[PDB]
Amino acid sequence: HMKAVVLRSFGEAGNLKMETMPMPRPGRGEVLLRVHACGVCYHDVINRRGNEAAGEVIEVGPDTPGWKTGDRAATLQRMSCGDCALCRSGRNSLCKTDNRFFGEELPGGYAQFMVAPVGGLGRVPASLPWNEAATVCCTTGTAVHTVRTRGKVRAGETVLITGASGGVGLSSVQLARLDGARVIAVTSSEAKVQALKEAGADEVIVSRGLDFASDVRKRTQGAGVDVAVEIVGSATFDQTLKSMAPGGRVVVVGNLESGMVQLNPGLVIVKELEILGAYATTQAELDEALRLTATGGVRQFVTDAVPLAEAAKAHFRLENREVAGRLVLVPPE
Amino acid sequence: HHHHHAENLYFQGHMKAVVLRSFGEAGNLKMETMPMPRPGRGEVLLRVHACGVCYHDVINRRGNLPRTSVPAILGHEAAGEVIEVGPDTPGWKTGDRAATLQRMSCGDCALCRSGRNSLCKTDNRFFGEELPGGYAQFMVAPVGGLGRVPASLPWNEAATVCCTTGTAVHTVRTRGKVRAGETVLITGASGGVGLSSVQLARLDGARVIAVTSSEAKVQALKEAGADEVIVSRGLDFASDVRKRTQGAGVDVAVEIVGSATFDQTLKSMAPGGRVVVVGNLESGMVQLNPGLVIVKELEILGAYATTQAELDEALRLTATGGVRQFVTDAVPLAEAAKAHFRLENREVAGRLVLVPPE
Ligand SMILES: [Zn+2]
Ligand SMILES: [Zn+2]
Ligand SMILES: [Zn+2]
Ligand SMILES: [Zn+2]
Repeated sequence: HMKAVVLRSFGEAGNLKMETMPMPRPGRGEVLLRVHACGVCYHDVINRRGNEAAGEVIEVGPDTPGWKTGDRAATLQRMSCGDCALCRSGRNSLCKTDNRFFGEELPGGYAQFMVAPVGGLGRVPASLPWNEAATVCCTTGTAVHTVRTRGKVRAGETVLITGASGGVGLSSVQLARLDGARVIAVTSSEAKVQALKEAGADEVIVSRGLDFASDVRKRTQGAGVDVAVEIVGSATFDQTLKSMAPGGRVVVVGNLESGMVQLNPGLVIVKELEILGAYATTQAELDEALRLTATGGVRQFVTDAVPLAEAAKAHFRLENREVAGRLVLVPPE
Repeated sequence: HHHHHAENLYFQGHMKAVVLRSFGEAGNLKMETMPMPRPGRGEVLLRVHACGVCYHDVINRRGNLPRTSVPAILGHEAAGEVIEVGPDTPGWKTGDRAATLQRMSCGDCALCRSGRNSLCKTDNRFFGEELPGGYAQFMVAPVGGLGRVPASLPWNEAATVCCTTGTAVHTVRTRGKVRAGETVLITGASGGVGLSSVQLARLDGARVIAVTSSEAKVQALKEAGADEVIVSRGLDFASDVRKRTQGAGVDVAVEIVGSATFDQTLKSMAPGGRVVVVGNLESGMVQLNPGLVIVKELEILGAYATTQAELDEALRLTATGGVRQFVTDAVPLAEAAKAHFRLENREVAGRLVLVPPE
């Protein structure tokens, strides 16, 4: 047997039912994990309507060479098949052969136990506390795919980050600076200014999302930034494109839920801007994200740890924007 | 000082040229007798045999280009003959065949050194705006803004290459990087840029799917190298492409129309596809949906202007036949007003050319 939180009917935050469930058994090329912590990012609130954890390896399944008992591991969000045309090409976030996503087709991490294939796990260094390790893939893990893999930030470039207050934002500020770039952060609240500074931001602009283009210009000596991390949800797109320098790059990341944004094709044309989608974290990207966390080059900002039984209270605090940071669910022993 | 006996330089005096002395209606264009320009250091004097009429010229004529100033000689799509060179013109001699770009480029800033001449800010002078255009028998041109016309290419066809096949090279190759085997979606394929893009894509070993508004514009696009053609105003072709592509989508899309077809273009893209945006005919804004760009990791690339190398290549493609030129009517220079009227009222399908008198 095994204790877990289950959702059988979409709707309200209180529908997350603590059902006693059976323990899963790993198949060929799979492993059983004892969940020590599991983060709640707003994508789960989206899944709570109709539209990220870490633990110890206790039982290894057949055809699992690299892994043993007691090994530390953290899970991605999207499973990725091995050898397709896009995987061998490095475009693992677009594979359709194995589109399995944790918390959906594969049992989520709201359980004391869970199984995961080999390719969907990243080794967690021994230095990492479990709470912080469970919030890496959807913060720093997304930062690696956005800042490095897709955006390809280079030392000597200036990066704009809209909606910089958040899991992906604060990790993108750190990583972009760690790779030798200057960081201009845009936030909506004065309170989030000091955090962005402590995270390494060279400039922090407080804007509702319709007036910062000029300030980003004055701060770049009229040149404009080379890269933009567009974290949708703040109504900032028009000002972002105007903040770009000629040939600048805009890497779009965020949730599907946010409405359509204001696009002026003229700006893209005459400035030859590159708007790039950035989606899923790769196993290699997660391994790097976990290292950068152990290293100290990219921190985590855990607001509070919550018992797994209180999963309904977690989604409520996250639904009403009554939290600043990333909450974690700890299953009982 | 500097006395000479050259009869040809002495004859170089006055010239015929369409002059615009007040921005406004097409009728403000009037042939006049102007003094010939003199080429200076790094410049070249051209004997214009033809100048393409680009709708850009219409906007310019109305005063909607801020840096243009009356009196003005319009036109940026000129093809002519080098009759005189100034000092520091090592690659250019009298008798050479040249065609002007749209705008200049300094060649020294980081952007220029990177091949991004379209984005140069230090020298953004346009032909027919800050410096005189091709609506005339002669014009001066910095060597940096000239492309070479093969001897096998007539003037009329050459005077319409920059703003069609020239743009196609920049869009399809330099920016789009279309590779043989990919499926290419082209909107507004029936236009000047579209027709050149269709040919250039089919020439690069790619399957071309054209989307035209005209119902009976298919016989040309098909003959132009298009494997598939779709008739649509721009709101219902997305599903038709997914049907003609076995539900896979397209690898790259050449968005010439812009806002009118953009939302459907995106939905028509395969995972990891890239949209190369070059035009926005209706000047309308777009409601971009982030989810489709993210989940599929799509790329939206802008393409602007043409470089000296791209025009040399575009001109070469027309002389060889890889990308034909569809010149409707050749019009005397003195009838520039009539040309704009035709172009404004959409009463023409193809490219118009102004031929200066001898
Ligand atoms: Zn997550
Ligand atoms: Zn795959
Ligand atoms: Zn330059
Ligand atoms: Zn033009």
